[PDB]
Amino acid sequence: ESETLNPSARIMTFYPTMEEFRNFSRYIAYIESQGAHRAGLAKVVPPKEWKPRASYDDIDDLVIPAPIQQLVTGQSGLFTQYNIQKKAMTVREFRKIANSDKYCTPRYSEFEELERKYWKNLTFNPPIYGADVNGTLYEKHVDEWNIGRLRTILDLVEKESGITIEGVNTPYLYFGMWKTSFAWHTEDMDLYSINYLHFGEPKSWYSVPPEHGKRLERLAKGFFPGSAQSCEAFLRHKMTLISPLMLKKYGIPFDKVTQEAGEFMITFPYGYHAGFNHGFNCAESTNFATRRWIEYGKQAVLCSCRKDMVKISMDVFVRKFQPERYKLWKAGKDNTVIDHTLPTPEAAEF
Ligand SMILES: O=C(O)C[C@H](C(=O)O)[C@H](O)C(=O)O
Ligand code: NI
Ligand SMILES: [Zn+2]
Repeated sequence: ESETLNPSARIMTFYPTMEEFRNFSRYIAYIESQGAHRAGLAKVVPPKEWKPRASYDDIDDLVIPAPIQQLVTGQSGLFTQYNIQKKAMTVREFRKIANSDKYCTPRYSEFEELERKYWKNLTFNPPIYGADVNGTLYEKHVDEWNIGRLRTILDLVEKESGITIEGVNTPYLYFGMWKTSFAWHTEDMDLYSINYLHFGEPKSWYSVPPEHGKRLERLAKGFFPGSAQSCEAFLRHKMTLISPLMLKKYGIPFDKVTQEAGEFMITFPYGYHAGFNHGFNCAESTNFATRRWIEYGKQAVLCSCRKDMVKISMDVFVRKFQPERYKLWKAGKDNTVIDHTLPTPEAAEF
């Protein structure tokens, strides 16, 4: 029944009306009822009515505390990205560096051309990424799809323990320029993410279906054996870049999509994704959960080498939503197997 919908696990695009846009968890349950999650990634275009902020002229003086210079080493479609932290700078400062002739977007015809240039010049002229900036660009009273307060069950983490994990249950802002990259990864604890591109040049995405995620890992282990030996989940370091031709070459299924200013992307539990920014832009993101995520959370394979320290205690979730399995789970005898094609239970309404 669920296998029926989006059997090609292709990236789907949604155009919710305002009535649908109002309830966040509801619409997530909906797009999953349509099989959107099978691609690991979905685009959601909000109603033209809606805007999260009246004007982005207010922000040239906002500080980016920890700009990141992205050095990329590799060849033949395989790369490792090293971060070099630069001194703080303002949005105005960043935009100036971004739009400069040294760092700006090259001229091109079709998207495929910008993409080939990206994979050709990835290792040259290392760009700067205004990344992991704590903050939101939502106006205080915007009640729809507010990344600052989506009100999903991920809230049980702060609610129960007071713990906040930056960018995960709090928002992050990402200022990009041409050729700035995000490496292949799933979210921490294999959560969902929501990504809103406030303004600027597009952000292009690659994605691998969760049902084929393990195959991408096998490949990654094979190409980076030293990293594989030192960490059980080295892709969580977010340093590993792998071109579409390489995936194609080794039969890893994947899809592409380009995100325009004013568009949302949703990534789904155990959805590997990666991509790059086209030029100067600004994106806001955080993680979130649904009931379906819980099993992913329980089974998430985490970074063992301490480079990624994000760890959420699953105990509250299993107690509250899997009471019949708590004893079993707590005693390590819970061998539930995950079906990546099933939608979250909240979609029973649909
Ligand atoms: O850019 C990154 O380093 C992570 C990325 C982002 O937040 O832009 C993430 O893929 C996501 O959107 O969930
Ligand atoms: Ni991500
Ligand atoms: Zn690690």
